Amino acid sequence: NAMHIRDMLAEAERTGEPSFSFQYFPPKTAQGVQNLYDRMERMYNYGPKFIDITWGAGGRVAELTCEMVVQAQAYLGLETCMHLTCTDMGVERINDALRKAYKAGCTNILALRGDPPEAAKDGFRYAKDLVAHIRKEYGDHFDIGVAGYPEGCDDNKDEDLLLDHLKEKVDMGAGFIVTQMFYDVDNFLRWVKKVRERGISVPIVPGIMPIATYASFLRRANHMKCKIPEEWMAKLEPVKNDDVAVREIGKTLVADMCRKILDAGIRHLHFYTMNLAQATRMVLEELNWLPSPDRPLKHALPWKQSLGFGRRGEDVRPIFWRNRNKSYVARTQDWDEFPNGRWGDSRSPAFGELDAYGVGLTGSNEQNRERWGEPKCIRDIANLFIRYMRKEIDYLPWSEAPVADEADLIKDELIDLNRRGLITVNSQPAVNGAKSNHPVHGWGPSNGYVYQKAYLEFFVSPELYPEIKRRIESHPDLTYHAVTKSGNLETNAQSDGPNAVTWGVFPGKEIFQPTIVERISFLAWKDEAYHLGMEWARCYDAGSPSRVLLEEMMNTWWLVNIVNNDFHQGNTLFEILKGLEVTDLDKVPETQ
Amino acid sequence: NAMHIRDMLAEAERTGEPSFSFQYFPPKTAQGVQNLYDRMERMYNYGPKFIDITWGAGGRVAELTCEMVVQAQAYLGLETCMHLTCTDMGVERINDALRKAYKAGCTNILALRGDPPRDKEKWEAAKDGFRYAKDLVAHIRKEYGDHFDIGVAGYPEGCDDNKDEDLLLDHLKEKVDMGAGFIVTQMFYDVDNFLRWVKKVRERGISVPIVPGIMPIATYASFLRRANHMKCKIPEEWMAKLEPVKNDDVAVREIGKTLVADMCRKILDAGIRHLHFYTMNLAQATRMVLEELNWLPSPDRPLKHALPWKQSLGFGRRGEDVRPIFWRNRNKSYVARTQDWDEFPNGRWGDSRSPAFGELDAYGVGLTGSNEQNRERWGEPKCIRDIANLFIRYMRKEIDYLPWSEAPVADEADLIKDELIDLNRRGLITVNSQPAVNGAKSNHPVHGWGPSNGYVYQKAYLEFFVSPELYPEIKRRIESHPDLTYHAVTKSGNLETNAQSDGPNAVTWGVFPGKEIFQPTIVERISFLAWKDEAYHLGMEWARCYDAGSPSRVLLEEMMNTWWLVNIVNNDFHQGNTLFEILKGLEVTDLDKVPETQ
Amino acid sequence: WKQSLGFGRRGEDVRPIFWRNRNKSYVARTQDWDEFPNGRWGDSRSPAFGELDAYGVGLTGSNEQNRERWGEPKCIRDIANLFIRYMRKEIDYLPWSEAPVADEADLIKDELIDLNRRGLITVNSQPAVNGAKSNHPVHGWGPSNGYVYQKAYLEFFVSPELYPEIKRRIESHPDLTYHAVTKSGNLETNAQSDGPNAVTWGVFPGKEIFQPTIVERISFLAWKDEAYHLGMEWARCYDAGSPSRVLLEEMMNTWWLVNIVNNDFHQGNTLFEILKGLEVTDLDKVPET
Amino acid sequence: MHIRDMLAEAERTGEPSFSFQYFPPKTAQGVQNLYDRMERMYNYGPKFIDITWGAGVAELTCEMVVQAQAYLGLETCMHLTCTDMGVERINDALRKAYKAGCTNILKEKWEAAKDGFRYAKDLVAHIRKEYGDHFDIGVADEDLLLDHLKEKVDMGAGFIVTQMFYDVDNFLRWVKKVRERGISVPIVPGIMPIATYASFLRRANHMKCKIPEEWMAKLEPVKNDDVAVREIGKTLVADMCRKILDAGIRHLHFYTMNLAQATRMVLEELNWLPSPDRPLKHALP
Ligand SMILES: Cc1cc2nc3c(=O)[nH]c(=O)nc-3n(C[C@H](O)[C@H](O)[C@H](O)COP(=O)(O)OP(=O)(O)OC[C@H]3O[C@@H](n4cnc5c(N)ncnc54)[C@H](O)[C@@H]3O)c2cc1C
Ligand SMILES: Cc1cc2nc3c(=O)[nH]c(=O)nc-3n(C[C@H](O)[C@H](O)[C@H](O)COP(=O)(O)OP(=O)(O)OC[C@H]3O[C@@H](n4cnc5c(N)ncnc54)[C@H](O)[C@@H]3O)c2cc1C
Ligand SMILES: Cc1cc2nc3c(=O)[nH]c(=O)nc-3n(C[C@H](O)[C@H](O)[C@H](O)COP(=O)(O)OP(=O)(O)OC[C@H]3O[C@@H](n4cnc5c(N)ncnc54)[C@H](O)[C@@H]3O)c2cc1C
Repeated sequence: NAMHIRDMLAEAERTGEPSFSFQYFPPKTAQGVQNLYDRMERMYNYGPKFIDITWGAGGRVAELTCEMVVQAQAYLGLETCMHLTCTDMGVERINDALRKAYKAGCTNILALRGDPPEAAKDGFRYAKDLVAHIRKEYGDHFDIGVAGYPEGCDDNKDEDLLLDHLKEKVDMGAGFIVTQMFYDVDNFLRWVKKVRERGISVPIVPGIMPIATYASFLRRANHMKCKIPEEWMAKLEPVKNDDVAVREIGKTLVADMCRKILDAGIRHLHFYTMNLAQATRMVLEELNWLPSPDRPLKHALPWKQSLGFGRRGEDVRPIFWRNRNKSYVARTQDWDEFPNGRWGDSRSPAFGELDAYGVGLTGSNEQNRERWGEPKCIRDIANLFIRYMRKEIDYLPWSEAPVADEADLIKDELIDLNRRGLITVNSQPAVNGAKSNHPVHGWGPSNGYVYQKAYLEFFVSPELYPEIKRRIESHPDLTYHAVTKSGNLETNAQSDGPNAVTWGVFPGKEIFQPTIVERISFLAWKDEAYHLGMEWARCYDAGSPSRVLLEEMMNTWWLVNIVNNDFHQGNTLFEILKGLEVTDLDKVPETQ
Repeated sequence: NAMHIRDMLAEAERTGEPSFSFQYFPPKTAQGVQNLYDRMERMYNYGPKFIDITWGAGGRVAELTCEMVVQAQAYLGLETCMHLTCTDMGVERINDALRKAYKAGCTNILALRGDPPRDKEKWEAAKDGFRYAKDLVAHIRKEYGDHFDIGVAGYPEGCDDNKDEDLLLDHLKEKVDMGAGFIVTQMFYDVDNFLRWVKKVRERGISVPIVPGIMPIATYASFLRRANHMKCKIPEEWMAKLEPVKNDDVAVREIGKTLVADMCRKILDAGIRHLHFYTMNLAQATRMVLEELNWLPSPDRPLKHALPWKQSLGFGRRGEDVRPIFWRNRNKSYVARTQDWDEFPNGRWGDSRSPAFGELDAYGVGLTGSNEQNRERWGEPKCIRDIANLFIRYMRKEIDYLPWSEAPVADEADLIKDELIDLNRRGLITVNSQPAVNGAKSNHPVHGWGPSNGYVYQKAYLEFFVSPELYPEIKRRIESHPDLTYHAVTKSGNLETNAQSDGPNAVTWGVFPGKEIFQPTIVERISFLAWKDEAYHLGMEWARCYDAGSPSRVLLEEMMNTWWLVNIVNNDFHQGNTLFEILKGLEVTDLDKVPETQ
Repeated sequence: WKQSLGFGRRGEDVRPIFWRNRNKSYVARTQDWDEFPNGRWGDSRSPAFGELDAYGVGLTGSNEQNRERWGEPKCIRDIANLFIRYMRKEIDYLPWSEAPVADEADLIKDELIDLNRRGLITVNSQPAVNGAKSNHPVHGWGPSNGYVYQKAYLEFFVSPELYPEIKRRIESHPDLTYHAVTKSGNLETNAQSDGPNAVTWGVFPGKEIFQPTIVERISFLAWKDEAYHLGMEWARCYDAGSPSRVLLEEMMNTWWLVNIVNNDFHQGNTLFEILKGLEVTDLDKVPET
Repeated sequence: MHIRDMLAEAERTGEPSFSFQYFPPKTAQGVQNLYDRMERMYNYGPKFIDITWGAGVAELTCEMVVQAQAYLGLETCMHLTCTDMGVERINDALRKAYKAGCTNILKEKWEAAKDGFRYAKDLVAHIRKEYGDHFDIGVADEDLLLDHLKEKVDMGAGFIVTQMFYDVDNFLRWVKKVRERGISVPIVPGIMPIATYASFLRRANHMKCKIPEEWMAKLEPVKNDDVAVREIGKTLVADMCRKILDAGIRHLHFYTMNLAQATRMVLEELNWLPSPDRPLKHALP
């Protein structure tokens, strides 16, 4: 997708595909901020083209907004459009705001004059002045959008002069117009022609606000002075108290409005989420715009691609942060060059420090003990992993998210490894040329073919480790690396250099190879992997059976990764480990 | 592949595989030099690990040797070991010789004291030169560090002047201790003596790999003459077996095949795994022994290739592992054209890459041999059908050269042989192609390349000249298949294509253990535009073989000026033949038409 | 080495070479051991060395004093100089030695100086000995009328730029075994086993073979962390952001630590010879702040 | 030390790896002669030896294993059948071999001896269950046979030892057909060298071996002279061995028949016997 919203809107108008965006606002509680980041990350899977973040007048609002943009671009991987006003705004403040968004990796701004908390600190008078300011300062780095008013401005009710000012703001170098919320559709599509009539050619983006409650609906609508159709009123009237009935009615009311906007050729829909998923989600489902099995969400790469500052070109990573994306981003953030096309032999990557980068466990200890309980022996840990694999619990220390569907192939093999005490932290099955549109294995351009080498990574008792090493060396197709917290590194590798474990053949294109395995990267990963297990131990009280068990485990157990270079036969790897078991699975440590 | 001979010898001793080398010498005629370059290039296909080039006294000899090393490393793609003596050699002379070998891409030297000149009985050291070869080994080591792996001479039957076994092995210890990686021995015919000597070397704490000097038998005269000159012990059983057919050198060669090979078998049994053959600039004597050892490549043990094309070992081309498909059959040409490149492409071609590609004339990417000879090969075509015939003959191995190929018809072609023959008989004159491969084991006798226990893949490729009359219909048909991408071009300049970008399209790639994806062969626009000019130029140089105003000359010049050159990639590698099928039924008009001069 | 008389150590008679010059340290780290090694180290032995940060023994005296001793190094050549000064008995302490320069070093003094002046900063070593009388003033130890032997050992920091060339050279000698490691974690070696390699041993009359000094992987991994920590504690003597501080912290984070055993004890200096010609780049470079 | 590992390292290095099969003699004299012959053949340097198991003989076999492991210093593989064998007989046999220091095991009708086993697959599984992985276990209508071979192997056998053959082409074909069926374990060919013309033909015909007409034709003229037959059958058998070895199969198991010379001559013909030049290696003084 093109970084500039004007290009996205244009190709949306061309293909006719489902194209939509989500507007969010900065909450006051830092808690509400975390909830919003979680909600953002869930709504990500609906598949928006971009998101907006609104800009309030106050000082901490200005800072929070800038922090939120960074979060969204770098970690959540969401193309953001930061709003920016001239309300209480010195030019120093504006240049700061813009520099922050710049360094986030942002390429989209919405240029506003701004509602009051309108000349402030001798800033800019009109939004046209700020559009021209951005254009002069950053050239064509930021694509600029501007506000529009199909039902008139609240104070300003001369439609002809308004469209003249719109022409001004656009002519300063805006790429697109985003409108206020409306509920009179005929009025809107009329307005659109009147905009074009004035020689304003840019893409229009309607402001859609879906219905969540009868109260919030009517209150916000009346506050903005929206024309609500009597047919809408009459349909919502009988179940007005019941907001479940109102939400399932206003699903279809809003969606009908959207269908007529869409019919008219206007292809992008911008949803005012109000930091709420469900109201928007129900309308997107009503439009069958939400992804299905039948029309799944497309993935550029086998992993969640960042849109951070120097990360537009990043298209190769180690497998080891397959399940800790945000972490990899945090650790590699200070890289001046990201890897592209291949990892290469010369690359000596300097990964980030664990603590220094906030690469830790999620939530409170009290909560994590609630999730994971109090393990007294190795069998309890095994059980917990089996529960994760069966989707019964949703988080483990070594995974940002719940169990994959890619795992649901080899689910029972991994369960068997865990029940034997081979605690599996990471894996992928072998794939031998699945079509690039496979619902599970698919990634990258259409009409490709994707491939994977089988990978398996697990903790094992130092007693058992010798037997495992022996067995692995007795297989020619297997390569491993084994390491202890202590330092010791064993391997049967032929080289330092990276081994490709996921690759794709596409038409007209050089071979894509997004996932590798490599020694230095594994040494970076091992420290994280032991640290996570240690932070888990620190959830428990100092002398605990849980605490002593985990600390012991981490200090004394090996971490083994294994690649099966045979991608014709993948399960080879699970078979060669069958029958091995860790010695005293039920043993509780006495604390002496 | 190991660049240092010491490493090659070591891994040979480890795997146990067939490992052998060829020694050649600089000839006096520049003709003999050309013959030798041709012979070298043929013997290349036997698959040596390296070759040697000897170093005489004489100014011409010293320069020719250095030029021959460049040729061997850069163009013939043969890892060379240059000999270097202290005979008539100032230090300035030595530093020059070494710098030349350096810039060739050479990484192997044989450090010798050297036989005296043809003027001289006695060996006198040339002023500001070295006394012993130990001094030169240490010199190379000091100058170039560990860039050059150094080998030294050894004498299992004693030196010609020196018959004190004990002190000779002491000076061998000296030469080795100065930093030699391996020992190459003089020719011998007493094997028991050799394997005894080997233990006496090891006894003295000389651990380096030993490489026996094998000189196979070509004539009864040369055998006895060289052997007696060097004072070799020849077994009376060898003498007695060669005695009856001494005049008949055919019978002597088929006898001395098995005599020498039996000696080799006992050397090999003993654990010594590398054999260094003194070819005397002759293939057959060595070849017969290699066949006797079934060390020559077969279906059973096919020839290993690093990449789907002949890899250069030129200066700085060690890292070169991606090329356009278009010089699949003109390796030397691509080397010539790209020689002045600062960076060679590596791992991927990449999107921004804007390559230069040389100039045709001024680099010698032209016709091989005389016009008189090329007319002998190709005859005198009067119409387009005669050209078709010639291509079909090449495809059936009946003739060995066509303008657009350095070499005879490939085995990779022998899959799709009758498809290409059919295209030619219809007037679609095919210059270049490859079949589709969907994951053949990297040891495939036909498709195999690169490391062992890989899987290789290819997209089907087809490249041909077509009459401008027919071209429209071809274009139409190609566009009517979605998996096909093409580029079509005229000598005039005009370029048509259905490509979705400028960027390179991968057409050969390999998955190997412990390694990133190899992708050695691509297709790309700028490269194709470089190629088309060569391709038309070659057909025009063909025309220039004939007299001005010829039916042949006019025909070919016409053809080149007016015909399209079409390449086609089938992005489906599951089904390759789609592209041969799409073209079935089309034929060029006036195949038998002679262009009249009255 | 200096024998302990601690609680269960009267019978302790084998140690790794690595704490040859940090006795008190080894005692601190091994203090919680149930069984001290005796007669041989053995292959089964999995030694659990003590945690540095947990405390033990580190750098001696005040920072103010240590800066007085060692000065303020701005580049790698200044460090080289300081090591050469120690070797010539001019200064009495370096981070990696409890004491001043040994006499055993004063045999191979010029060889080690030459390594330091090339940027191969030598933290520990011993010369090869081929059957010196057990009463030798330098090499002697243990009972009278014995014969003592040593394999040559050499241990040094090297720039990661140069390390490749060193590895190449070492592998090109069959008698040499090495272990190389980074602060990062990475471990390279050409060893054929985990198990201990004997580097000092003695034949005595009426006695079994004495073998007090070994080299072994797990022990080396314990040692490397101490070795980098000592260089880091040295850096911490200087102010945060110092040229001295940045130099040393950089060095420790990015340089390799290589140990090498020459299993030929007939020819000892071969180890110092095979590293001739190597030199670290930018010896005089100051890291800019 | 487990034969499967030895066979694997042999297949890796490619070095000389070979074993000697002996049988229990009836006379205690023949036993002493055999112990002496074993001790001489020791110096040839086998990797292991086998001792066959008759109905009985059972007692003698167990005594012989102890002798071979403890005193002669020869790594032994004791054969064990289900012929006339209750489970108590089997457990006894196994306990004896255990205590020896051994770590390697291999009427009109065959009627399974009551409360014992029907098939060898049942005994492989029995050993595996009883003694875990202490003993490495070896095992002996082509389609159904290779199915049962898959069964015996899948019960936890580490290697296969074959019957004697004289058709080499057939063998190397068979090997691929075994691997075709997903039976990956190391194969060990049964080599029986020639000592007399009579014993050669008699045993070969009894086992129904295909003998090549070229072998027949070469031995025909000197059939009476067993000195000439032994120097011929040295090179006949050794040529067969060379082709097996070339094919990557690296261990050769010789049926000595309690006789040194027949085997010895073949080992010399292969220069697999030790020399001054390549002496027999000693672990300790
Ligand atoms: C999608 C969207 C998002 C919004 N987000 C925010 C937000 O994050 N924060 C916030 O505070 N507000 C926000 N608003 C509200 C908006 O910023 C205010 O309503 C704003 O003052 C309207 O002006 P404008 O931004 O359209 O720019 P302008 O059109 O430049 O505003 C100037 C006003 O003065 C009048 N005018 C008089 N003379 C002129 C002249 N010469 N040229 C131009 N106009 C003239 C116009 O009629 C107009 O009413 C948003 C509105 C929309 C539609
Ligand atoms: C494979 C091969 C290729 C060759 N190619 C060429 C070639 O291309 N051109 C060419 O000119 N020569 C070549 N030679 C060598 C040449 O023909 C002579 O044999 C050479 O003069 C002597 O061998 P060297 O170079 O190894 O001498 P060195 O070992 O350096 O010195 C030779 C002299 O040192 C003497 N010596 C022996 N022991 C001692 C001692 N302890 N102290 C001092 N001196 C001692 C020898 O007796 C002899 O007189 C080649 C040899 C081989 C084996
Ligand atoms: C290397 C070797 C060693 C020998 N060692 C001995 C020895 O120590 N003692 C001895 O007395 N003789 C031995 N012999 C000869 C022979 O084994 C015995 O005479 C006797 O016949 C024992 O069983 P078996 O030969 O049938 O073999 P086995 O292979 O043990 O036969 C049983 C196996 O064959 C298969 N099988 C056979 N019939 C069936 C069926 N109906 N249904 C299913 N599976 C079936 C099963 O897999 C079963 O496990 C040996 C022969 C060789 C080649």
